[PDB]
Amino acid sequence: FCLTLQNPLRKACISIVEWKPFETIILLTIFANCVALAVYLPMPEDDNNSLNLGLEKLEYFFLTVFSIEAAMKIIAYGFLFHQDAYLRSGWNVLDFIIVFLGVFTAILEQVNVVKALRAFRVLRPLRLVSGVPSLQVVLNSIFKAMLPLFHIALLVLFMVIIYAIIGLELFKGKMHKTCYYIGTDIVATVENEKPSPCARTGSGRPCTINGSECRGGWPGPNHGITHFDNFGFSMLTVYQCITMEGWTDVLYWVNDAIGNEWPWIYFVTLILLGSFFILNLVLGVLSGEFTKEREKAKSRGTFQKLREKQQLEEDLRGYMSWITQGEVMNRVFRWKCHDLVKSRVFYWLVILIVALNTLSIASEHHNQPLWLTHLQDIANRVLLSLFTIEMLLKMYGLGLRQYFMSIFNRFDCFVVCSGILELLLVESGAMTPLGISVLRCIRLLRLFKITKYWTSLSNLVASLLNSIRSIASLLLLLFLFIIIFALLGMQLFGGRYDFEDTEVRRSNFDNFPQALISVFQVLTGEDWNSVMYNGIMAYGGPSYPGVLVCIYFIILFVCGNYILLNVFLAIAVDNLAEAESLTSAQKAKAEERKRRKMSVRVLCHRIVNATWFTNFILLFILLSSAALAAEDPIRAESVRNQILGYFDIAFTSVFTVEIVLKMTTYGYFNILDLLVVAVSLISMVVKILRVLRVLRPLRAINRAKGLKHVVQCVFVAIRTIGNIVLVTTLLQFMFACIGVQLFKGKFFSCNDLSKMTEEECRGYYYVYKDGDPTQMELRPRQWIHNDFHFDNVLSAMMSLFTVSTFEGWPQLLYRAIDSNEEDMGPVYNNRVEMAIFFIIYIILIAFFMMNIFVGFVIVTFQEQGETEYKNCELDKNQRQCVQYALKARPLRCYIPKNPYQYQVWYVVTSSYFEYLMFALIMLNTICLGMQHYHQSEEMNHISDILNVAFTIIFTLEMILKLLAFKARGYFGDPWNVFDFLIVIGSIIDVILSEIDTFLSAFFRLFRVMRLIKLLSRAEGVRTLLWTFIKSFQALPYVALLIVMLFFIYAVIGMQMFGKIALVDGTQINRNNNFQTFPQAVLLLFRCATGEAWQEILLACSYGKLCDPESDYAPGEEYTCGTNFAYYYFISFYMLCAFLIINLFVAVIMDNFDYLTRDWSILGPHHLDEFKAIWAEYDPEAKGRIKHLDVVTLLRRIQPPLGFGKFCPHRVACKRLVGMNMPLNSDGTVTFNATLFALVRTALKIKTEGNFEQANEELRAIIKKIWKRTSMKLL
Amino acid sequence: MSPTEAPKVRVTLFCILVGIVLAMTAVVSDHWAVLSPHCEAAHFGLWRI
Amino acid sequence: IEYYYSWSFACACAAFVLLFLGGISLLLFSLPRMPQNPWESCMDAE
Ligand SMILES: CCCCCCCCCCCCCCCCCC(=O)OC[C@H](COP(=O)([O-])OCC[N+](C)(C)C)OC(=O)CCCCCCCCCCCCCCCCC
Ligand SMILES: COc1ccc(CCN(C)CCC[C@@](C#N)(c2ccc(OC)c(OC)c2)C(C)C)cc1OC
Ligand SMILES: [Ca+2]
Ligand SMILES: [Ca+2]
Repeated sequence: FCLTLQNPLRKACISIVEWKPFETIILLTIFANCVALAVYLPMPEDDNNSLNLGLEKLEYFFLTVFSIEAAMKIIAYGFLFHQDAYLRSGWNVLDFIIVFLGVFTAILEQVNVVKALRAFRVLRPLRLVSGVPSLQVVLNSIFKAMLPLFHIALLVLFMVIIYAIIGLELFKGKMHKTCYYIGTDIVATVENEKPSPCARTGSGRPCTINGSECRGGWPGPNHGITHFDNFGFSMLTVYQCITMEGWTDVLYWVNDAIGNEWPWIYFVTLILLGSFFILNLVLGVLSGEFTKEREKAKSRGTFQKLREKQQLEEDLRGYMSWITQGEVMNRVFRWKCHDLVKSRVFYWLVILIVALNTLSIASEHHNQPLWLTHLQDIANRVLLSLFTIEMLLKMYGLGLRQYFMSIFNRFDCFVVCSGILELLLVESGAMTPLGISVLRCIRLLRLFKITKYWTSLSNLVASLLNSIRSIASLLLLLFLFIIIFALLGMQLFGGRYDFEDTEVRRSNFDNFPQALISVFQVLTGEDWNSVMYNGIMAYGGPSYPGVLVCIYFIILFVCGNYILLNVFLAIAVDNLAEAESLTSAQKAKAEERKRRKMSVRVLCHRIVNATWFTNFILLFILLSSAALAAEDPIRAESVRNQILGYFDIAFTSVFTVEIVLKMTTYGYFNILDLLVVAVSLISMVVKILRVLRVLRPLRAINRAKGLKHVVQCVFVAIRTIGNIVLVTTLLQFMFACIGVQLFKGKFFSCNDLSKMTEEECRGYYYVYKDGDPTQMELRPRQWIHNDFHFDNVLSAMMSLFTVSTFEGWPQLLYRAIDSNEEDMGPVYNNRVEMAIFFIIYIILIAFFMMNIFVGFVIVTFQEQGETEYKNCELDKNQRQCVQYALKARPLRCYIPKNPYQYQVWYVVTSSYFEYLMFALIMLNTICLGMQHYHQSEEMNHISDILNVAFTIIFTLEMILKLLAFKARGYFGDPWNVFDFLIVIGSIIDVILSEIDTFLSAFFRLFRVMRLIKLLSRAEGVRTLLWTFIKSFQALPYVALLIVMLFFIYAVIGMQMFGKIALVDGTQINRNNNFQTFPQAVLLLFRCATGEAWQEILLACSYGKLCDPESDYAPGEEYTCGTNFAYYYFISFYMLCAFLIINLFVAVIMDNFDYLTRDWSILGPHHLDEFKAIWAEYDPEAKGRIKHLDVVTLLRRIQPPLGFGKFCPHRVACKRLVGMNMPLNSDGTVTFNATLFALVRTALKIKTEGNFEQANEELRAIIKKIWKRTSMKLL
Repeated sequence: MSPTEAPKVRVTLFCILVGIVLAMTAVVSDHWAVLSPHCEAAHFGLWRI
Repeated sequence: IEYYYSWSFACACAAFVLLFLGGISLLLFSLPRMPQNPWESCMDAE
């Protein structure tokens, strides 16, 4: 604090000034400035309201207040450098930066009279972090968890780059042609269709619009924003796809231009690989990091803080129950109501009248009968006074005071008072057409009365309130992040979405509330790319600086989502930990109490039994499941559909033969083998049966034992979610009711938003193409209903599920914000406070969703390690280091003989080589991401000069490597084979490009694959990669469940919706359909990824236009659709989500050894480098080496495994003889047992005489030795 | 003997013995196209038309 | 003037799919294999 050598205290009582409220005055000052940056209104083209002026005037005050304190802290502390001490703190640097920047902009502005320097004010809120010394700590734990993500960052960065370049070449400049009306410069497109590439002759799609021709001076698919013309745009589009928002759009445009036969590979691989795989890796590393951190807490002291105070509370309520009965314990009927209150009669008849008020609320729908309205009010009346009397009889029957005591009782007071308060209210005459409603729903609150009898709910609630209490400081930071970005938005995009079109952009940054909503939207990732496009167009378009705004959105999404990760991960980890910790604690509390009151027939079995029979049958399921998928949906009169029908009658004779032979030997899974066989012979309502004919791939779950056991595990995961799901389904229902009370009959509108009534929307109206008062067409007027509404409780609910999948929730949000009056069209921006409802729901759901997901994880853990125990003398770190020491092995370095070959071997193995090659591959990379569309002809030939010259260089390195490994050790390293592959292909590429011009866009992809070599040096990336790529192989059955999922669904899907016509502007078209098997599977992947599935669902409903090929009575073209699409889609979504979370958990767990390793103490990462130094003493393994090289082995070792940064003369000389080792002949001590006592020393270190006791333990808890420990015992 | 005398590597290597000759069936037979004007019916290939 | 292939496109499209996929599978059937444990290594002693 004190300088200890400053100037005197002539004024340096400034350190006296700064006591209690100056820390708060300044805090509220930094808060009011926040409230000021937000009331500002961004106006376009330089306009300005008189209030913004007032705000600028107040800005000077704010400035002078932040600028004097930045001098009154360089007074205290000390001289230039003692003020530096002030600057010693990182935070002050930011404070100084702020204020300084400020006055800077101010003075500049003044002199001029810059519009950018004003964007730096949105930094002041940050200052709100230096204050709250709590927010500081959270910001700290956020940066430490992010430290171990470095290896994943590299990976993701290189993935995008690789794909970006492949994208480049593959489709660079292929999206510049679109359909045009002949002669004009106008784009021809249907209604709800987006302009897309086209092609004149080729695999692409042709023009279909009348009087339309294929031109080619088109800027691109998204206003010239989404394409692969250069490395920048290529990169942007790739990232956009990786986020999974609008990826299919890009996939369809590339088809429409190149043909759909191949571009699918690229995209699916990306989404799959990049997206999902990367997600898994990130979720895993973070999970690991969190576990170690929690471990740091629980082993230090934090277990007894939550156990005592949960026990000292439950002992408090027991102490206060011994008081409150001792204080309580005039006529006879007041004791007969004491007998009844706690009985079991009254418990079963509070649930009777609560179930009459739940049914009424649910009953409330739009346009309900008159007897229904009457009946509902009637019941509420027959209930308000019934609620009056029990309360009346309760408070007067057992005492007026201890009625006050009940938590539940307090609410029973609130019901009838506000229950009868609305009786005269709605009668007064005020209210209005929106309050009389919000009042009505409240009746819903009565269900909470039942909670009193619901013991589970009471507790689980406290459990949920604890997790939301810990992450409190993280949550504040999230809001602080949101507000700041909302402000930055208001600054870069406020008042700029002023394009001269008639297209409405509801998601902008015109004011604070709207900007908040838009930020939240970009945060959920729903339609974020569309939001970005507007921002880009607000700066001219996709040009140099104009595009650089996209960096704002990237940052937003990425970072905000990282904070979300922390929140969710922290909640789960703390929550899961508490559940394991206190549920087990209440279990050790449990049965310790219950112990206290206690104290010819044989050869057909041979064939059936025989193994070959199975491999002869499981490739008749492989043929019969290809016959279900090869069927043609639209044309039943095809020769294909006939000649596949004979393949029907082939196999379902053979499975019959399997059936009858099975009931020759033997007398639940075999009632499924009976059913499949009968269905075909019957099928040769027929229609219903056919769907039930795809069940065949479900009869292969018994033949394989692997499949049988995993459907059992999945079915066991849906049994440990009871209290949480119950709370969650209660939430969904409640919100559905609130929605019906808020938006009932308000989701109706007219074609032209001029008519507000159904009476009004009659006749015809004009539409204007591209808002041209001169180009209009006539259209009929129609009163339309939104597909997802809140008319009844079954509707509002479907709506909420879709709003919960984040798919199309902004649309619903805006329709709601526009809601007017019942039976009246929308009023632009009518009530913006509905956004509140929408945001709260999303949040609450997110929370509860996470808990349910975590609980399922805990059950799985119990299925695995949680259920298991291992209390032997050796702990976790011993099993993963001693069992490795038993099962180790030597290597193969291949140091060859002779100077000529040996010297060559040396140059190539030298570091000058590693680095050089690396540098060259980096240059080749830079030269690849340099190609663009519309370069020069001198650029055109030096790209073939260079790609033949790089080939040369690389084919010249391989030569050296080969000469230095006699070809035996060259092709021995798995990376050298990859090198060889690349080289050869690269050369062929050149020769091709040559025999082309002397007289295949697959060979130019061999240049790019070189980058993978980089993965040959990166040892953290390579290692992490292997780790996971090794788990996805230990769990190949869960993946099989997913595959089987898509198969069954695709087949059922085709059958059910394979005839709908492929019309443009709809969701069922040439890119999305169930016409062929491959296409159906693509559609489902699109759905699993969540790409506008709800719109597909609606596209697959009843009244759909039939394919011309499909047959139908002349006058039944519109009968094709099925309302079964609701069960099909919702069910697929849920099951899919379930299986996916089950695959991530699996992998992560099976990898928790490396994840939660706390790389500090030990791992096999030391045990690897031992052998890589031992490889310099073994050419090939042989077991043992000389003893002269043993002391030179210990000099090479890291000191947590071997010996220190000291000199080896005292510790390393004495210990190597004194600690045990096997003594064979002079230069023979083995690999297999030197590594033992070298790691038996570092931990699990023992006294003498019990050298058999380490070998005693290495046979029981360890796997069978295999006879190798007989030198590892001695 | 473990990567060269396993059956799973010889089922595959005998499968290549099928594709070594079917790609030789194609590279001599010129029958993978039909010109059909309607006679001028021509059958294309690599070497002979 | 039309097109139809009968005898030697679907021959070579059965020798493409044979050689392209009997090559990648021979590759994964010929390498040492993933270790599956920390001690195991790709390309090692024996
Ligand atoms: C290890 C962990 C495991 C994790 C498990 C997670 C995996 C989840 C699975 C999702 C993957 C999604 C795959 C989507 C498939 C995309 C196919 C596609 O869109 O093609 C469109 C088109 C289909 O043509 P088309 O029928 O649209 O043609 C119509 C022409 N126009 C459009 C002009 C009218 O491309 C093709 O023709 C390629 C054929 C598809 C073959 C690819 C295999 C697909 C999957 C198996 C079905 C194939 C049957 C057997 C094939 C025999 C071998 C060749
Ligand atoms: C159809 O099934 C699925 C489809 C897609 C995905 C990918 C996304 N996963 C749901 C993980 C998203 C969940 C999560 C992440 N990451 C996330 C939560 C909320 C988010 O926004 C508020 C968010 O999306 C940006 C991501 C949390 C729970 C960690 C998973 C699926 O199974 C869960
Ligand atoms: Ca989304
Ligand atoms: Ca979407």
